[PDB]
Amino acid sequence: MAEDADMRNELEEMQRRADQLADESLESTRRMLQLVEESK
Amino acid sequence: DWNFEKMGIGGLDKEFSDIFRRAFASRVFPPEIVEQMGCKHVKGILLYGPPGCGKTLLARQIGKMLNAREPKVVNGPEILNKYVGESEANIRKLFADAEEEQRRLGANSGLHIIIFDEIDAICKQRGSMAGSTGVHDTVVNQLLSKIDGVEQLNNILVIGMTNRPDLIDEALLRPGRLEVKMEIGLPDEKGRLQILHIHTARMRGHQLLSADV
Amino acid sequence: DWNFEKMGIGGLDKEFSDIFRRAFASRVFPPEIVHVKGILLYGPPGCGKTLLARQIGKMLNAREPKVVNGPEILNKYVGESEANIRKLFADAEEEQRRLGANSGLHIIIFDEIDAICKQRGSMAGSTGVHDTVVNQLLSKIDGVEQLNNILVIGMTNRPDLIDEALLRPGRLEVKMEIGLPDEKGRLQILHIHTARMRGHQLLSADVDIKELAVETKNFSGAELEGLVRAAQSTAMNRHIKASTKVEVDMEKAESLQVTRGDFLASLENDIKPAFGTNQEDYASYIMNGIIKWGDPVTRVLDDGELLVQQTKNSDRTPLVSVLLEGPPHSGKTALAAKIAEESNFPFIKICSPDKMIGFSETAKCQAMKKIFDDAYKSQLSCVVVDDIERLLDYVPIGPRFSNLVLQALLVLLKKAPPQGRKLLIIGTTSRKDVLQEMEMLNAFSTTIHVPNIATGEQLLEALELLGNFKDKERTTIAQQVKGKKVWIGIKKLLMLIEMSLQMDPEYRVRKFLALLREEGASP
Amino acid sequence: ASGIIMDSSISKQALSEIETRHSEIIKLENSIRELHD
Ligand SMILES: Nc1ncnc2c1ncn2[C@@H]1O[C@H](COP(=O)(O)OP(=O)(O)OP(=O)(O)O)[C@@H](O)[C@H]1O
Ligand SMILES: Nc1ncnc2c1ncn2[C@@H]1O[C@H](COP(=O)(O)OP(=O)(O)OP(=O)(O)O)[C@@H](O)[C@H]1O
Ligand SMILES: Nc1ncnc2c1ncn2[C@@H]1O[C@H](COP(=O)(O)OP(=O)(O)OP(=O)(O)O)[C@@H](O)[C@H]1O
Repeated sequence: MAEDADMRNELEEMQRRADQLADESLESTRRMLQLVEESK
Repeated sequence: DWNFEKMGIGGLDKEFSDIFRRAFASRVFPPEIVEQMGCKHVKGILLYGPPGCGKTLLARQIGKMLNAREPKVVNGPEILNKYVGESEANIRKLFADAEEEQRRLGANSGLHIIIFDEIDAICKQRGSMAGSTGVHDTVVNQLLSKIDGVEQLNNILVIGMTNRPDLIDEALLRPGRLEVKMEIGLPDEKGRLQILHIHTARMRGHQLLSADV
Repeated sequence: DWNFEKMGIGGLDKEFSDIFRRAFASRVFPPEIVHVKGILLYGPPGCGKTLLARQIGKMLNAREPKVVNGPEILNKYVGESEANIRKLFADAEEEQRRLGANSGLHIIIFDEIDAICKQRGSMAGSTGVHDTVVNQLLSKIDGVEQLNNILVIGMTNRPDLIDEALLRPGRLEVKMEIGLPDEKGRLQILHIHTARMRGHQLLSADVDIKELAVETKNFSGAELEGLVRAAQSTAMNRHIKASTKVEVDMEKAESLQVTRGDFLASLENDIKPAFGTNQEDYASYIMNGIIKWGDPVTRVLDDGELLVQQTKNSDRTPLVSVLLEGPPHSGKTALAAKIAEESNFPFIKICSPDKMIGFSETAKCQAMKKIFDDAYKSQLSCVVVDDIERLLDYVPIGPRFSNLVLQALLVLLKKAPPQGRKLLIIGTTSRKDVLQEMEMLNAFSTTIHVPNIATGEQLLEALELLGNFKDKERTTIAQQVKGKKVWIGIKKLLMLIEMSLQMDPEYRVRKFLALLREEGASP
Repeated sequence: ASGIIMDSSISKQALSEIETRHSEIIKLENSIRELHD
C-alpha cells in the first residue's frame, strides 16, 4: 500500500522488535544463570 | 516524434493553442534571447468544466508528449494519514527530486510534472469546516509554502483539474502559483464532426462501415 | 542600502523608511549614548512580504538567516517537537554567553506561521501538541532568560487566525500592513520590470507607460508581472509556428519588438483584475434625447429651474416637493430625469420599481428608507420617485393597495433634514384621480402638467425633427390632417413610425395613416 | 436547539523509548561460554 504499507510495516516491526528482543534477553539471562549455577 | 493529429483530442483547438502559447513558448525559444529578456516560466495549469469534456484526456496527452521524466500522479485524496503530522511528510515527498536536481545540475535541469487529480478534495478554504481535527489547514499551508517558498524552485509544472472551481482558496490562484486557468465545455457542429471522425477511423480502415453512413 | 528602490520594491517607500526608523535605530545608534525582538507582517496575497524578508536578511551584516517552511516541526513521536524547536536557539544562547551584549544579531524566519499558532488544538489531537508547541515557543522567546541577539519575523496571508496571546508586548512588538500599491507605485514597478527591455531598445516607442498605469486598476505587483509576461509570450509566439513540427525562422527573429497592441491584447483577453466593478445605468432612462416639438417643454423646464433656484437660495424652506402629472405615454420620466440632471447637485438618485420585483411591503419600505437615509448626508440633494401608482401596487378592483408603503411615503414627505441642509423631491404619476382620494396630493407643494400632441402642426414638426417622411408623403399627411383632431403621445408616435416602415414604399403612408386613425381618439 | 453531531479521531506513537540497546546481551553470554569451555 505504498506509504501506508511502509508505515504499518515499520510500526508492526517496531512492536515485534520490542517484544521479541525482550523475550530473547530473558532467555539469555535464564541460560546465563543456569550455567553459572552449574559450574559450582 | 509528435504531431497534433496523433493526439486524439478533437474539438479543442483554441484551448491547446492558448496553452502552448502561454506555457511552452519560453522553453522552446533559444536560451540566449530568453536570458536577455529575463523572464520566469509558468508553474501551474488549472482546468475546469462540467462532467466530462476533455480534462483528463488533455492532461494525460500533455504529459505524454514532453521528453521529460515520468509524471507523478495523485488519485484523489490519498495523501491523508491517521498519524499526527504525516500528511505533510507525504506532501513534501513529491517535491523531492526537483530540489536535489536543482542543487546538482545548476540551471540546466529537465522538467518534472505533477498531476493533481480532483484537487478540490484536499485544498479547500482554510477554516471552512467545523470538524474536530485540523489536518486540512496544515496540508494546505504546507502545499502553499512548498509550491513557491523563499527558496526558488523553477523546474516543475503542476496541473490541476476539478468540477467546482469556486471552492479553491484564493491564495492558491494568484499569478505565480496557478495562473493559466481554462474552461472546457460542450462542443459545436464542427467539434461534433471532428469527434465522430476521430472515433470512426479504425472501422473505416478495414471496410467495416457500410457505404451508406 | 537606503535607496528604497535598488532592491526592486515599490509602493512601500514610506513604510520601508518607517521600518528603518523603528526597527534598526537602536542598532544604528551609537552604543555610548544608550531592542526590538518581534516583527509581524500581513497583507493580501501577492504584495512582496518574502521580498522584504529576503532584503532585510541581506541588508544587515549578521549570520545567515534561518528559515522554517511551514509545519516542519510536528512529528508523530512524543517530545520530538520540543527538541526540534529547541535545536534552533543553541547558537543564540552560546553567542550570548560568549560575548555578553556584543553578541551578533540572529534572524529566524517563520514562513506561514499560521500553521503552528492557532486558538488551541482540537480536542481530538490525542494531546496538546499544538498548545504545548506554541507554549514552548512562547517560553523560549519570552523565557526568564532574556536575550538581546535574536530577531524573529512572521508572515501570514490571514492575520485573523493568529492567536492573540502572541501579539502582546515582549513577543511581537512591530506590526506591518502591506497594501495595494498606488499609481506611482505601478509606474515604478513597470519601470523596474521594463528596464531590461529598455536596455536593448526592444520596446516600441508607441507604448506610453502612463496610459498603462492609468488603465491597470487594483493590480498588485504579481498581476502586473503576469501581464508583462503574457505580452512577452505573445510577442515571442508571433514568430513561432508549431502545428506539424516546432519551427522558427531564426532570421526575422532579431526584431522581436513588443508593441502596444500586444499589451492591449493581454489586458483584454487573458487577465482579470480579481476585483469587482461599479455599475452605472442612469443613462438608460433617456434613450432618445429631448426634442422641442412645442412650447410646453420650455415652460416645464423653466419651472424646474425656478424650483431648483428656490431650494438652493431659500433660508426657512429646506424641503420642497413637486408633482408631475400627465396622461399615459406622455414622456414624464425623461423630463424628470433631465430636470434632475440639470441641477448639478452633488447627490442624485432615482427610485424606481424596476429593481423591486417579488418584494413584499417590508422590503420596499426598508429600501426607500435606506435611500432617503443616504440622501440625508450631503449638503444639498435631489431625489425622484417615478410611477407612484406601481410603488403602492394599485388595482381598480376592490380597490386594493399597500397601506404600509403609503404611510411610509406620507411620513417621509414632510420630515425636514438635519440642521442646515437641503433636500428636493420630484414625484411622477399618470393617474391623479386616485392620489387625491388617498390625501397624498395635499403633501406636495405644487403640481406641473405635461400635455399631449394636440395639433397637426406639432405632429408635422415632430416628424421633421425625426426625419422619416418627405415630399408627397408629408404633403398628403398635411392635406389629410389640416382639418382633423390629433391626440397622440410622443412614445406612441415613435412606436407608430417604427411600425409603418416595414412594408413596401407604396403602402407606407396608407398604413401609417390607418394606424393613426385607429389609435386616434378624443378626451 | 440544533444538536446531535459527530467527530473523527487521530493517534500518536508515544512509546518512542528505544529498547534495542538493552537487548544486546549476547556478548556476555559468549564470554561466560568461553569461561565454561
Ligand atoms: N474531445 C474529445 N475527443 C476525443 N475523445 C473524447 C473527447 N471527449 C471525450 N472523449 C472520450 O470520452 C472519454 C471521456 O473521459 P475523460 O477522461 O475525458 O473525462 P473527464 O473530463 O476527466 O471526466 P470528469 O467529468 O469525471 O471530470 C475520453 O477518455 C475519450 O474516451
Ligand atoms: N511591489 C512589488 N515589487 C516588485 N515585485 C513585486 C511586487 N509585488 C509583487 N511582486 C512580485 O510578485 C511576487 C512577490 O511574491 P512573494 O513570493 O515575494 O511573496 P508574497 O507576495 O508574500 O506571497 P503570497 O501571495 O504567498 O502571500 C514576486 O514575483 C515579485 O516579483
Ligand atoms: N420631448 C420629449 N419628451 C419626453 N420624452 C421624449 C421626448 N423626445 C423623445 N422622448 C423619448 O420618449 C420616451 C418617453 O417615454 P417615457 O418612459 O418617459 O414615458 P412615460 O409617459 O413616462 O411612460 P409610462 O406611461 O410607461 O409611465 C423616451 O424614450 C424619451 O427618450
